[PDB]
Amino acid sequence: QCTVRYNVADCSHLKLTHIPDDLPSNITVLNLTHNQLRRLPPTNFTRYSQLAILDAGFNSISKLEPELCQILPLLKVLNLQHNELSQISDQTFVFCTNLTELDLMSNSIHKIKSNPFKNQKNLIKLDLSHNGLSSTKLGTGVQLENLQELLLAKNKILALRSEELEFLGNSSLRKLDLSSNPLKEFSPGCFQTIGKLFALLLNNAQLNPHLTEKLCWELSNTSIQNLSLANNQLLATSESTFSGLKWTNLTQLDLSYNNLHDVGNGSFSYLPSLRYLSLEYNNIQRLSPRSFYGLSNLRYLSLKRAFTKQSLASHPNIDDFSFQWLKYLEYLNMDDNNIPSTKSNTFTGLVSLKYLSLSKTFTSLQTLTNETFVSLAHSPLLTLNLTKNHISKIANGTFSWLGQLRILDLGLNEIEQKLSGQEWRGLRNIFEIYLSYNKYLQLSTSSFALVPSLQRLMLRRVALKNVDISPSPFRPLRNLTILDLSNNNIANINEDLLEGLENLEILDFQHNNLARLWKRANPGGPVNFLKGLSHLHILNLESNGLDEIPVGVFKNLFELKSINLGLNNLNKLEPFIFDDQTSLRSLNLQKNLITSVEKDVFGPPFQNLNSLDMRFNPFDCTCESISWFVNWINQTHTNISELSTHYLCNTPHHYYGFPLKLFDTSSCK
Amino acid sequence: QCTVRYNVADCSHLKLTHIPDDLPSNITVLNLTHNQLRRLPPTNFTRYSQLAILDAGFNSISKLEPELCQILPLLKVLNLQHNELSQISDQTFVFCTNLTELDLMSNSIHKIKSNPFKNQKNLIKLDLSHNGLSSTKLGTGVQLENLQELLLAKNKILALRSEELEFLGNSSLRKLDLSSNPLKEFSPGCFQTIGKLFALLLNNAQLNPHLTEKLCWELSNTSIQNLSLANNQLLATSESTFSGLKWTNLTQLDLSYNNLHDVGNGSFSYLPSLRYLSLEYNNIQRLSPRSFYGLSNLRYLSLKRAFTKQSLASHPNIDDFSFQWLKYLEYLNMDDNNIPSTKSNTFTGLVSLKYLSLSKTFTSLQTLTNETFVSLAHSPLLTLNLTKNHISKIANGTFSWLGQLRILDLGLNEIEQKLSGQEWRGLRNIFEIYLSYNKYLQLSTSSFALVPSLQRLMLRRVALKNVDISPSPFRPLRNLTILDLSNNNIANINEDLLEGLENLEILDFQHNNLARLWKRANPGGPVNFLKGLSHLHILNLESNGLDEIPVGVFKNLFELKSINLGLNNLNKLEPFIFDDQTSLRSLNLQKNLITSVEKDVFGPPFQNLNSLDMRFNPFDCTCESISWFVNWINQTHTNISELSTHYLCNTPHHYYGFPLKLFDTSSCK
RNA sequence: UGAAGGCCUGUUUCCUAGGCUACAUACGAGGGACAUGUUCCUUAGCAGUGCGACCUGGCUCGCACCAACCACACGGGGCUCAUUCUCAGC
Repeated sequence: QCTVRYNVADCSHLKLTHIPDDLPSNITVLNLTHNQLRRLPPTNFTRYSQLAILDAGFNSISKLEPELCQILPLLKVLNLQHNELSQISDQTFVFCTNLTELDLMSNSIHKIKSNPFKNQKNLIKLDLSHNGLSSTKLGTGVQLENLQELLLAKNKILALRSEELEFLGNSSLRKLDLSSNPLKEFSPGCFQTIGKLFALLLNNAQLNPHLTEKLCWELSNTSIQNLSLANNQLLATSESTFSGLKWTNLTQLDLSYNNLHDVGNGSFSYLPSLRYLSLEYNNIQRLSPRSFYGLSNLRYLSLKRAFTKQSLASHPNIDDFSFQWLKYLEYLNMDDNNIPSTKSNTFTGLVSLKYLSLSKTFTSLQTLTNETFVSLAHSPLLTLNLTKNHISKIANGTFSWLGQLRILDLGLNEIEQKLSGQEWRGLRNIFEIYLSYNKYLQLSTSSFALVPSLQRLMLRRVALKNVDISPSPFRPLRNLTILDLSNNNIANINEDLLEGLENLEILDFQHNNLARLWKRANPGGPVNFLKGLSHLHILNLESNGLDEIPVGVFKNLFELKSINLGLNNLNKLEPFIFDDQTSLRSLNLQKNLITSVEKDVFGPPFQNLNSLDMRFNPFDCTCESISWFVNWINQTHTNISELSTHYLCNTPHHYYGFPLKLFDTSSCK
Repeated sequence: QCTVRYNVADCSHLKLTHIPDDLPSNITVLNLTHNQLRRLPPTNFTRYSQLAILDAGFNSISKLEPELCQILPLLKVLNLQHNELSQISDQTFVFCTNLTELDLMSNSIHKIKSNPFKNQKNLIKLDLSHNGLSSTKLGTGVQLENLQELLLAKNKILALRSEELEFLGNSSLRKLDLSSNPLKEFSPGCFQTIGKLFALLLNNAQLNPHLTEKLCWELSNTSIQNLSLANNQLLATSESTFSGLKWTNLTQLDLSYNNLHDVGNGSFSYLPSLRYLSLEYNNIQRLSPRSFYGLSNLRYLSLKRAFTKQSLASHPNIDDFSFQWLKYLEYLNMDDNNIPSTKSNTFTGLVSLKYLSLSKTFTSLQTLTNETFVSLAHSPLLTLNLTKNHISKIANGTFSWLGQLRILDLGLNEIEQKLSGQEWRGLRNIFEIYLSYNKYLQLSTSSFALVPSLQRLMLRRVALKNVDISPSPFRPLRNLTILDLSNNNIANINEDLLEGLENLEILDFQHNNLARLWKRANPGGPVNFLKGLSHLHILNLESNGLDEIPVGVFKNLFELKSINLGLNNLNKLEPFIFDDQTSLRSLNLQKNLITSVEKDVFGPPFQNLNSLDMRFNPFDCTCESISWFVNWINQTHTNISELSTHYLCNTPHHYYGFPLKLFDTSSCK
């Protein structure tokens, strides 16, 4: 049966052979996609006279009658995607006068000859793609007043002349796609005849660096602002290539996937207003300083995988002062490249750059010296992503130049050293230091003395050592909020740790073998860890070997919202272990060994809990153990996932596997 | 209090100040070792007149009265070790006439001047060591008729002359130790004056390539049979060194720890009757063929660590035909050496050898070719130990020469290959192949086709792969009894495996992740492993991930004696799982998750059990689960280790951590 | 006096055989989101597209198991010092 919902009956994957006419008569939307339909009888739309749009696609619909839309004058969107409409006639639409969006995706309409769209005056979107068209002309008169998207994708247009374009005289083509159409020639004036042409999409149209030169002149004196040229054969460019754009104001230009091998001297000198430029996925050999000459307004450059693979000692290389022209650049991306290493004047000139990414860019950057980032002295950087570079060591003061740096990322590297606090010399105001997934990070007493402004500090899977030294290396980080120490196998710690971080909110301790610290039989008592940092919200102690939470290591943590103590080994919980957690919102105690869940322990937190999770525990179906629990279950509104399936008793001998919430407690208490 | 036992009152570590005289008067032995005693009052031994021997050592005993032994005429062994008897006089023993063993180990009896031993006529053992003696003479008359062990260890004898020896004229000295005594000269006739001198022990006496040549002549025409020269400075030997032994019948000669650097040509040419020779712990450079010339009767040679460490390209080396003279040798040991590898004619000549060891002997033996053991063609080998040689691959037919080989050992190696059955070509009648602790052993269908005579086959920790192929690679091993497959992480196996091994007795499967095979929810049912091989005695399935033993995978195994299912995850046991185990003798189910031990399951095996072990399980202290168990406990004679401590409960909420045995089942059943 | 010893008492060192711990890593199963290579299945008897699906893969990513890994806590086996209780020879 179809899913009737608030006047939008969506009938998807219903195998409907013929259009059903069911109850709802106020429906405004109807989905027919993914159904085998012969065709649409124009008369079954009398019980359905209110539909504003109808999604009728992915059905083998032979043909269409003008009745369907003219018996339904209130029509806005008619989706007719992938249906088989081999031919079309103006009659079909002579009545249709309210539609604004006409979708035709795969219909074998190959040839049209009529003036079918003299009636659509409100038609904005007009998708005519993959239909085997051999010419673009769709009429003889000046029609389609307000048409803002004209797609012609994967058709067989071979050329563009002003004769097959004239029917758009006063329209404003906000997006004219022509992707994958094997164009070979653009008749002069085949673009001057469109009213207002903003965008363009020549993807996959197999262009040559010569055709381009011509197309440019045919785009001159036009109002084009976006222009894409992805998936072409622009093996190289010269100053004469884009010469035709000089009379234009081109905002964004894309050149990804062109196997572009050479970027001639002064090839961009004629785009003094370009504000975005994507060079992704090209095999660029090198960049002379005069390469980018002209782009005095560029604001976003992407070089992701834009350089040839490393050869043969023919690795790609950029020369000094190569960016001295982009005095306005503010986002430079250079991922996935093989550039050897940085030079003293590589980034010289960028006096406005603020987001720089170099993830997986260098190959010989094993060691970061104090002279690597000298180029970025005058650049107000606010971000530096250095993931996946095989960095193996950071020399002293290497970041002294990045004064205003805020978000720094050195994760997924091979750093194996002993932090001595000097590595951060100069990071006046640093926000967060994502430093996870490294080889070895021996800590010292002053490792973080120089950066007292940290907010987030990730140390996931860095094989930490020397974390019990006193005082805590985290002592000077007073503004710290988010701290992560998972997957480190932290043998032991002193309670001195975390002293004074009154702002710590999120704390992670997954996989850290913290068993002994909380056992009652310690050298000198269980570690009253988590002391007086009231502001903690989310606490994580998953899979920590934990065996016993000693009474009152959760004191004064009133604002704590989410405890996650699952995957440990907990059987006996001493009363009042949770007493200040009166605002707890989500508890997780799965895969533990908890046999009994009494009221003196979980009472206070279960009060206003929101989502509990204690699946897979060996629950004990007796009345002096789970009675109160089963009752709470019956009378709660706390989302408890898989209550019927994964909650089950494993004792008594004759209750092994019995549904937890079925144990009748009505005969006790 | 002293431990009185069957007339042997042993008072060890009792802090006894003065000799107590308690009830037992039939005691024949009395231990006094490790007690601080001033001395032994000869009059407190009137209540104790029956002792035959008294172990009175490790006590600071000033002196001894002749009364103690003469009031006890029936005395056989008087041990007086480590006591402080600065002086002694004949009077002490003029009465003593029944003692047979007198022990004096560390007493500062530096000088003696008397005939103190004219009375001991039955004294066999006479230990006089570490006593600061400056001469060996212990009397002037021909005494000590039957004396068969005269120790003088760690004293300060400087020479041996026939004057200080004459008091043994007609005695037969079966062992004359002179260890650690810094001897400098052996006056002529210092050995011809003893009646029958068989053994000798000159350990640690700091000899030289000189002194030896002379001592030999002083030992000539004597009846010596054993001779030790360990811990000396024989830096090299020549044919003239042992020349003095030619007139003797020398059975065993030891030369260990002599830093022996060169063994000159014909150094042993004068010992045509030596039958044991230990060259252990020496720095021998090389062995010419003429090295062992003469030893035509040797029957046991030891070269354990007898070759210099590997240099500097100056590694030790053995030449061809170096053993051509030892045509009677029958046990050659060559452990802990650095010889590069075997040559075509290394072992040529040994036509009687039957035990050969080469553990940790070679350095460049990564690959064993079919021409390595060509030397052993005519040697009836019955053992070949090759552990710890870093062997990495076995070529085809490498053992074709060792026809009569029975016990072969290739363990603790780096073998990483795929057995194709050819590696055993020629092992007509092989007994066992210890092949554990290797890198990788891919198995094939014919791996053991050529050796159908195996008895024991160890494959411990070899990371086996391809063990589920059909037919079983163990199919032709019909006489197989002991099979080991532990620590291999065997993912899965087909039931075809072990088909026809009706003689298999011991089977090991520790640590092999065999969980799913026995689960009821298999592709086509649980694998009826261990099918119809009734003769299995000891079955081991420890730590195997096991989760459920399906009913009747233990059918017809009547003679199975010991099941070991510890370190698994077993909670429910379906009735009748053990039914044919009516002769089971020892069960092991520790560290499981067994909550209930009922009667229908463990009944039949618990009948005649001998030793049970089910510690660390989460037992359920309720009456419909453990009642019968607690009862059985009260009414059994089955050795149950740690019954009081490691058999506790986990349910109900009370009775938690409660000792099992103290659970009163008198109010139910 | 010094020197020498049994005797204990504690330490420390060092190993070896443990159990227990957690971590990375790996071999497996069984999962959920794919676009695929073909298989059905109908649509314009065929070709082309367009109701879902199955089999095979390249998997990403959570899960249970087991193995070896190294880390952590604690026993357990040798040795080497302590300062006492008592000798003699002087």
